[PDB]
Amino acid sequence: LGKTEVFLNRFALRPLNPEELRPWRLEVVLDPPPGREEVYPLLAQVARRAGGVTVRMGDGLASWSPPEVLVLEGTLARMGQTYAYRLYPKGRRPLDPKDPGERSVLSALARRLLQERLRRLEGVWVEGLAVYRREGWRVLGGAVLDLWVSDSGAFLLEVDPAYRILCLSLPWEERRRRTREIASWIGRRLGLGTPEAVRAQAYRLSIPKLMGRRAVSKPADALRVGFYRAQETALALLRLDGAQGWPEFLRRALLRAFGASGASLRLHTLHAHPSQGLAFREALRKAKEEGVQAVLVLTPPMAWEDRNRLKALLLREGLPSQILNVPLREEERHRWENALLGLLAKAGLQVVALSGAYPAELAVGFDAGGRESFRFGGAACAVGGDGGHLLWTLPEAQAGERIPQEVVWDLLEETLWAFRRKAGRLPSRVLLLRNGRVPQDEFALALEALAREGIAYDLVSVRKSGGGRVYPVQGRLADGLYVPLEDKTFLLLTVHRDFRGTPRPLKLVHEAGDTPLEALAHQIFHLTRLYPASGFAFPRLPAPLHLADRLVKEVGRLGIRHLKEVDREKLFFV
Amino acid sequence: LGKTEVFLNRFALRPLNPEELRPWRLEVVLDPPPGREEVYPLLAQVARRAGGVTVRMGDGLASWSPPEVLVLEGTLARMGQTYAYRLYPKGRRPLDPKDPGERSVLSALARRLLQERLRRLEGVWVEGLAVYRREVLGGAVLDLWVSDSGAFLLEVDPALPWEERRRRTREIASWIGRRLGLGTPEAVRAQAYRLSIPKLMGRRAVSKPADALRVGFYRAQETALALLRLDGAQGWPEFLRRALLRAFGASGASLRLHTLHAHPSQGLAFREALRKAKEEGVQAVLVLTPPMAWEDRNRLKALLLREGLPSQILNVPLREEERHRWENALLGLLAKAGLQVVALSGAYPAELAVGFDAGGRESFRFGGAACAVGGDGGHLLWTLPEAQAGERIPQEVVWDLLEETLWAFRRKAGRLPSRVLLLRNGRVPQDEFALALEALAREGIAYDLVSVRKSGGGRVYPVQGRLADGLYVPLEDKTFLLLTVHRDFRGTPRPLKLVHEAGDTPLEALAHQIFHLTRLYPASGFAFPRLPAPLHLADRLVKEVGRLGIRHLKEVDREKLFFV
DNA sequence: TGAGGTATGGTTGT
DNA sequence: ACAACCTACTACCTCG
DNA sequence: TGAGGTATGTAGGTTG
DNA sequence: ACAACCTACTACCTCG
Ligand SMILES: [Mg+2]
Ligand SMILES: [Mg+2]
Repeated sequence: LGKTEVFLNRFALRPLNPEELRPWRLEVVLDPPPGREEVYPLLAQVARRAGGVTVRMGDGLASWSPPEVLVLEGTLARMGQTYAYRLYPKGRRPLDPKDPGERSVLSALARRLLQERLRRLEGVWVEGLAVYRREGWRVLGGAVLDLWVSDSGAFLLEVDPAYRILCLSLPWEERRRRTREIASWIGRRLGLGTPEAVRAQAYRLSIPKLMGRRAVSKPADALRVGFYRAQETALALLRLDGAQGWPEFLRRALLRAFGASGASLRLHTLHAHPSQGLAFREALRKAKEEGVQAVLVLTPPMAWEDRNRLKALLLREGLPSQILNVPLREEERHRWENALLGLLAKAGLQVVALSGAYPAELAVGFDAGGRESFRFGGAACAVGGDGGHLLWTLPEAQAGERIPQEVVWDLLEETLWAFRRKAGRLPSRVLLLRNGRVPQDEFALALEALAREGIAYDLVSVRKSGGGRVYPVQGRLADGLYVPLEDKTFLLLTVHRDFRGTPRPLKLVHEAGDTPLEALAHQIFHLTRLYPASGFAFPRLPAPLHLADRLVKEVGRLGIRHLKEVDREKLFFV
Repeated sequence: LGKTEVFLNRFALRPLNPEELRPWRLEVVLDPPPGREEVYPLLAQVARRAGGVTVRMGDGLASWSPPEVLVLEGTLARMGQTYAYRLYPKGRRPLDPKDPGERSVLSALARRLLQERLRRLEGVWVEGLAVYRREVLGGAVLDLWVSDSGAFLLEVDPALPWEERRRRTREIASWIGRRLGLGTPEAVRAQAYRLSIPKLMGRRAVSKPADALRVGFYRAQETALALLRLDGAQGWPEFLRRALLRAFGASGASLRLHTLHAHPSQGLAFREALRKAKEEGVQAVLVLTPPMAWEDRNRLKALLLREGLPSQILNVPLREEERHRWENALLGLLAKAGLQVVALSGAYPAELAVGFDAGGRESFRFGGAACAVGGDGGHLLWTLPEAQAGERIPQEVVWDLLEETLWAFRRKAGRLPSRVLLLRNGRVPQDEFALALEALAREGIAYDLVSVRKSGGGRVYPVQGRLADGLYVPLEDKTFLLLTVHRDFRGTPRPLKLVHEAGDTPLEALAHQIFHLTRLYPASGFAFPRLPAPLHLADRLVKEVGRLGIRHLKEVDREKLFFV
């Protein structure tokens, strides 16, 4: 617990001058007139050809450059069709930084000023908003930049160091220094004053409590102390390498885990090979009939297509599988212990759970996956307060990133129904998580149905980009940092390792609900530690979202047609 | 068989003159030169703007008009952008109607000639290839192509009792032929074969599937059905209860009828009652409701489905004398509960038949399969569809769906089928079945691939007497028409057009099994579908999944025909 | 939703 | 473009 | 396919 | 357009 302070990778520069607060307003006339759907990009294009610092404002243009130095008359080309533009100055409109509407226009002007000013910088490498400065192959050093306006009417610089390959992670502290050096170097050159780094109040969240059969510090420990909830299991081994039976150290480790858990284990061997064709599927069917819940596949590294085909084939017989490549030595403990954890999660075992109290006893994550011209919208959930159960539900095919209102609700209803099957009652409050942005009204129906059903809720948008960066004012950088920014918007540093590079905090937006922000940050931060198939490192995303992202990715890869007979408690996609 | 003869709605006109056989070739020069996506359509626009009777041929142009009366130099506004074209005549090339490529060009020229010559008729109503001759207005749709014996061929279809349509077809054929200077049209005859009448079975022989309600079902098992009333009324209407009871008495199977005392208006508590019902054994639900809006219907269906309960809707008000409607609803209910209402009796080359279709009307589709297992079609099954970008079903998807129907046969019969009949709705895209075809060969399963096109088959009229269904008309090698269904009061029939894509089963045997398969469909009591049951089921499967979503089907048995 | 076929904006492929 | 298929809704009439 | 995040560079998408 | 998110593969290092 505790208040503390951090720097963001943003820097206050000079106040907008009186001039800039009243940008020049210009109307645009185009011949011929564009259709209703094509005009906005066209206005933007006009904004560029006019030159100087000019952006679209409403249906027209705003410029910080007087109209005499703009190119008021000229020509454009879009989708084959050629247009002729003329810009008529129409006085200047006083823009106030408080009216977030106006500020947005000022920030657009600010970015254009920055990009533009940077193009005129001598002996430096500029690409859009990137600048490279420090070294027939070469390493280039620099930063990605941004410029907007604070509501008190001053320039804000976001700076983040970056490299350029022309022919790579940075310790956090180094990145912080280079961030400052580059912020001043550019502010002094740009003519925007001396940069002063922005501070924010940060709060240190309580360390979450992870439980196997007993307390653990990492999920891999459940292999020695026992699982959070063990039950009678049967696992099968499929060897693609022509070898023996179970490697003894794998056997001994599984037996040890189950003995500590107080549950019984049956180990099977599949004496079949997929090159047998349909006979192979018969063996699977039999294996399944005999109780096998998941399969460990020992194989030389497989090509993606073979891997996918194999997974899909077992899946079609209701058998999740965990691959572990050979050659395999006993000393490669991390790899094979992670494999083992994978197998157990795919068998429907609860390896770890959290201890502690949280606002919501059901947490659900929503994502969309697939790289083709259609996506899958899907959900994964953590049931009970402890996250005592991890489930997935069948995805749905959709046109794009938006998940249809009815689909969101249906998925949600399945997870609620899972809670009701597992606890005998409805949850009093649910935590709804969305990977990335929530499209307008996407959750409207669902939200209404929960209300109707007497279930309290919170909606939280979780963005993996856009949060910027956070550095301690003093001391070492630790994860579990909560940084409230504006109202209902906050950063959350969930994971950090000194060797990984510099952390990227999540950016969260509280979209609906009245749970205090700090509480949401507490439960989400804690949720990152629930993921069972990573032994030694916690995911950045809370387990519902991490699982959901993996779910839609695997379904995107294998297809949805194989999942009919796969239990929703078996996490086949880890 | 009995051999016989039919007219097609095609008419032989004059042989191509020695001049039409050596069309002029022209080279096209465009400025600027187009990217890959714009060149073929751009040549087509140039073909039209040159005028006369000109078409794309290869990378250039062919005209039956000399270059001197074409607009050899001009411009093309395309996507508002702009190309300048010049055509350079490069002598003529002889074309021969026997090559099928060089011929494809002659037919293209023929269609253009037809369309062009029709525009220049006065005072009739022309729309592309359609003309309307007095009376709204009445007329015909026309086509022109080239036969391999190198003669023009006219398709004419008024745009009716079949006899009327035939008459009008003849009238319009001659009226057009002389007027267009193509000579006197003489209608084409084709040898047609009369297929054996399929033998449908319930508990015993039936002529229609609805008869299984009186004589008993092909295979009955102990069933439980539930009733959901959205109308605020009683219990089971008595006539429905008697009819069901009667059907199961005849079948020798026991029936248990339940009532759901829940309303969907109770939200989740309603889902609980569903779950409870399903545990107790309910297999399907009959829903008595006032007519529902599409969304409410979809939502309701999907909700029951999510608890693994297929549903049959029957609208109130309902009167006992509306026997067709409610008997059909009853047949639906039973198919959705997994009963085999009817099966065929006979010997077919393939003891597994599988249909493939794609559905959905959005930017993506669902590729799905439905099957008839056993030589009698003793089982009808669906498989979980897959999301895909367009009409093409991916090779691996085709094979996976197929493997599930094989596996259904293996679970039912305890062995692999000796030969399968693979049916594709619409055309088969290039190598769509290649992987599946190879897999079957590696498993020692014999196969046939048949493309089934609902349009393109044209029309068939008897030379003499009344028109009856189950007409097989071979055309070229491997292609054939199949008249599967007809009634007088529906209008003139539309033969299916079928292409034997892979396999060595004789065409007549394919036609036999396919024709017979049209009678297997259990949910239509009084009228057989045009498509054979595996394709009809499959078409309906991808339609319903395109409507509800695929997310509801995980707990729904693949023997329960929820989409009928 | 009762069912059937006959009537009147999209995908493949060159 | 365009050839040749297709999607899915509608109304009509009648009940293999 | 061992797992995580952090990095570049692909090659590029959806929402509004 | 473009702003601001995102998809999914890759290599690196190390093992809460
Ligand atoms: Mg994995
Ligand atoms: Mg029905």
